[PDB]
Amino acid sequence: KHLTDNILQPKRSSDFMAFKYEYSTVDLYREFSESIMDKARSEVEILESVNRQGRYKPNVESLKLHEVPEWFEDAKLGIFLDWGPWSVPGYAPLKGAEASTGGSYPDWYEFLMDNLYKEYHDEVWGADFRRDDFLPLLTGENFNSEEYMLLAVNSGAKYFVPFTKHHAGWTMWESEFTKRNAVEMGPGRDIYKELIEAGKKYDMKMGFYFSVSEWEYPVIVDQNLSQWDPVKNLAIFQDALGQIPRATPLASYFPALHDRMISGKIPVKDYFADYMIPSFKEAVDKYDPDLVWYDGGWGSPVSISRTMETSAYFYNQAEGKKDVVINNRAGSSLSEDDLIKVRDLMKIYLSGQQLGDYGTPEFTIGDVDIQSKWEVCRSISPAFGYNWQDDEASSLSGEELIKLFVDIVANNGNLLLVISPDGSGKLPDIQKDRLLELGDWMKVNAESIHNTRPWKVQKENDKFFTKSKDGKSLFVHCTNWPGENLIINTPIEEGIKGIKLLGSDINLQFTKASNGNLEIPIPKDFQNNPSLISKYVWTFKIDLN
Amino acid sequence: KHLTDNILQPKRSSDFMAFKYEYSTVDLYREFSESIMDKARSEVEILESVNRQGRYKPNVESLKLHEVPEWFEDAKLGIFLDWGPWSVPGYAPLKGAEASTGGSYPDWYEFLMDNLYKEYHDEVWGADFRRDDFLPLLTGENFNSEEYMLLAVNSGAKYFVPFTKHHAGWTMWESEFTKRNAVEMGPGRDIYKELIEAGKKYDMKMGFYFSVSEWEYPVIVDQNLSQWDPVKNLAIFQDALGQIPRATPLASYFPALHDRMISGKIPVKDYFADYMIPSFKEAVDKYDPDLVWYDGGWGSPVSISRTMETSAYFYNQAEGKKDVVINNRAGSSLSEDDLIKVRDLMKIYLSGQQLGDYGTPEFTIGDVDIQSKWEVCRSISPAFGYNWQDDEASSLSGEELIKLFVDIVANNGNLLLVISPDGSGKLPDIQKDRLLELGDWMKVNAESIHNTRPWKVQKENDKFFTKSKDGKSLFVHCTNWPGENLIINTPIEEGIKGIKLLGSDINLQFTKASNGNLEIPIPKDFQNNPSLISKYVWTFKIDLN
Ligand code: NA
Ligand code: NA
Repeated sequence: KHLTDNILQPKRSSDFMAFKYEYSTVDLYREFSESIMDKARSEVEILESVNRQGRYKPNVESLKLHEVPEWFEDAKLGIFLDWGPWSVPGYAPLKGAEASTGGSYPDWYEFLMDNLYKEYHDEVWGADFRRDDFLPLLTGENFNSEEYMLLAVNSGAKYFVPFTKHHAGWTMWESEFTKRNAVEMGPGRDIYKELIEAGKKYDMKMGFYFSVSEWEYPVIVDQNLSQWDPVKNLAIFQDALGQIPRATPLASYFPALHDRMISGKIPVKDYFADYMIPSFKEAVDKYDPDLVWYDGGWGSPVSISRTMETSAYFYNQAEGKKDVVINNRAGSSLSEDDLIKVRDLMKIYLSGQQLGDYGTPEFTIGDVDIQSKWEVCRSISPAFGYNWQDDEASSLSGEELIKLFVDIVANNGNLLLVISPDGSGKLPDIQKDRLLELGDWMKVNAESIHNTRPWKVQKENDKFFTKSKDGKSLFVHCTNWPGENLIINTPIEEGIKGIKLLGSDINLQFTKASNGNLEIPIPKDFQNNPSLISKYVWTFKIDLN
Repeated sequence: KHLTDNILQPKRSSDFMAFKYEYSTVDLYREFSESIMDKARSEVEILESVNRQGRYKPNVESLKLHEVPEWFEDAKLGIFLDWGPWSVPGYAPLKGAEASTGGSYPDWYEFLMDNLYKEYHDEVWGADFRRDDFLPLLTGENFNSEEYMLLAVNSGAKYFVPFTKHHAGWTMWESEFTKRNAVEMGPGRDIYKELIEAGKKYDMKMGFYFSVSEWEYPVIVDQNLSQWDPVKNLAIFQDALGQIPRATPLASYFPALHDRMISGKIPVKDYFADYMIPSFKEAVDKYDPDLVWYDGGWGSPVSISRTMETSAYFYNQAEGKKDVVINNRAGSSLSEDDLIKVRDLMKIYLSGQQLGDYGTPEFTIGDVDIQSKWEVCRSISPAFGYNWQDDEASSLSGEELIKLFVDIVANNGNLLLVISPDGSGKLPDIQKDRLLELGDWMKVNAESIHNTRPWKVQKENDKFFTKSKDGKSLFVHCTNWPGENLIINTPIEEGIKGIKLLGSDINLQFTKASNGNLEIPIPKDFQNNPSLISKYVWTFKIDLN
């Protein structure tokens, strides 16, 4: 049904024993809650003071004055490291479980194991195997931060975004605000510190991926919620993050249900003020990222989540130090009344999406505005997170990946390419292969990608265009080998100085027909094996007067 | 912590395999939903026509005019048969899991196994053992309907109320509106029909216990609820019945989560109109009960649940045939506005409790109005439903039960005594012992209980009074043996014709002291061993002029 005898399929160990962390949720309440809330209050005061004195205030109009940095316009390619406890089971259906994005989500396994993936989980892992039993299996024994960074450098990428904290709240950094962190649970290392250090050594821009909301969080309450509640003054905070209907804002807390879903999380009174804001601040202050990649901002509107304050802080602390950027996932600017009207009834929803420097279409590019900056995120397959089933049949070829990349870049996009390791931190050879092919292609063709801008036309048949910033170099990316002759129909107004195929030093002949078309004879010597010069896509650089 | 080697503790069998009912929820949608909704629509039309033409209308003012029948005033003792799939595990904590009533609830195990009782369940039954895996174990191999009816008769009871349908929706009767019924699942018999036939044979008034709401019900919907929903047009209806915060009114339906919680339930569009009303009507029409014992009426207000229509129907179909009664659990008459104000903020809640013929204090009697009719429900322990742990330390003695019963009856109450069999249908010996003592007491003393009314004084020291309905007999229930003389301080205005101790034919002489006290010498031959005549409580019958 779901359990195979395939060695590649991660499955329950014969030596499985329940993971009961040193501190229960109640232990954390008794021993750490007051300490953390005290620390949080002092950190939030500091952040609020920075914003009071700073250029950027926590409001849409102030934050809108921030500009996309040159480096982000220029980067074109980033690497998105989708690694966390979900990497251990490494499962989504190959087909039929797609979200509205068109992607599938192995990286939602921690949540979906109780519902959509429950049949699989029960057969492969066991009904008695809880979410947190994946944490000790996230060993990282094969995870080498510097090698991942070198892989990204070699691929042609210009930024690297680790999944620093996803929806179940495990932090890749050693945080003072949670024990659900990479040092205490899983690999026993500050993975983010290692990646940040590697990024500095290889001169790579570094992101900070941060889920605003979490699926469940233990909170301190005055009144209990039902006559059945076993533990006074604790409940479980839930917002819209899970998407499926749930109890909101509070569910009754039951240790035998909840503890092994929330190991390490310290109860607080106010999820946002006492935990989310100070942990954001901590990571920014300690690691100094170039980019914030919010996610999970649909949990609560920003009036509640207070992400305009984290955004203002990020920009203010960067002033005079570095150029930084934020995606568009902080959350909604809608009022309670407009959120009600959306539920009762997309037009109104989009009117409330007003925060961030760039758009983030996911998997499906769709109807992007090419006049503004955007970034599409996806892996080589539909899967966000490792899928042990992913293979040649399910994944883009190197060829397809390169052609998609070119299309993205011509249309003003960046590609944020997801790579998804297994529980040990090993990258599947198929993903490594596609990175190698992209990198090998970029070694020849990168000047037509990095630091370019859209042209007046993006596409002509099988050809995609980019231009240099100054407009004096036009790049024609042919996704089919043009053979004996390259003909360009789109009018070129300026005089032409010369033409070359990237990967060859030889200057090409060229003439303008009277109808305006460009004719470019291709040397016979290239026709035998054009892939020797460049594989899959052949890029011609046209120098203008 | 919870799994013992005690043979009395019900636990997972070594031969366990998942119960996957021959009809899945989706099968029932495809194969039965249309037929059930066809029948439902016709039955609702018929019910509405009966109410249009009948004396009682489905509104508070009309229903209030219905009076408690003489038989219910007279009955004093009923048997409440708390038997269902929960009887198999037979568990609640002996202490510390009490509800607001003061009772504990083994009969909530099907719901609480996922939260409050989850540690026990996981250890004793297994996380892979689902709610519906209890249904095949409800064998009824030791359940004999005639014997249960005779147990009620011999105990002195005058009505018998089986748990015909509790909160998870298993019906004791063979229903065309659900396959979660006693013929298709569990004992393979129409249990209710057997009890109804026995009740007719032994001239016992019969109840119909009916949970208005159910914890979960599969419903047919136009739009799905999330991008993760695997099955088009099905969802799970939930209201306030579960008490703990939940998704309401709809949860996303996931077969691997829900199917083994809702085996047998046929999806409908409108839980109330397409299932609740017609199933109520079916049982009333087929079995002709004398009493409706609503429960679980806190799920939805009556504006939504439509229980004023089922109440009017019950009265109307009985009118001119038999005198019938309804408890006070149909639900709330509050408006949406008042329900909101209750949630934001007991006074308002009680103002909306306006339907029914009598009050139903549960376990805790509290400050009852003795001028109106009331009925307390409880077992001999705090436990509603079988608790394998219940023992002499946890349970009222026969002595304590009889004294409590006398107190109830002197104060205008009925006792609806809960008896709780195990999964096979066997009654625990401790419960049998208490029934033996109560029945032996009633064989001597029942004339002082049945057909009586409160007197002008209810209690004088250790003495409780009742009077015959005709006013010609006063019964003095002494909870301590009076010894050589029975002295009654309360004035008796009427002349006295004769006095006897029930259980003895001896006519007792008496004098009035000058202070007015009645002085009744007690024969020497009673003094050594008065318990031979009657145990625990001695009742003197005073015949008046
Ligand atoms: Na801006
Ligand atoms: Na009435």
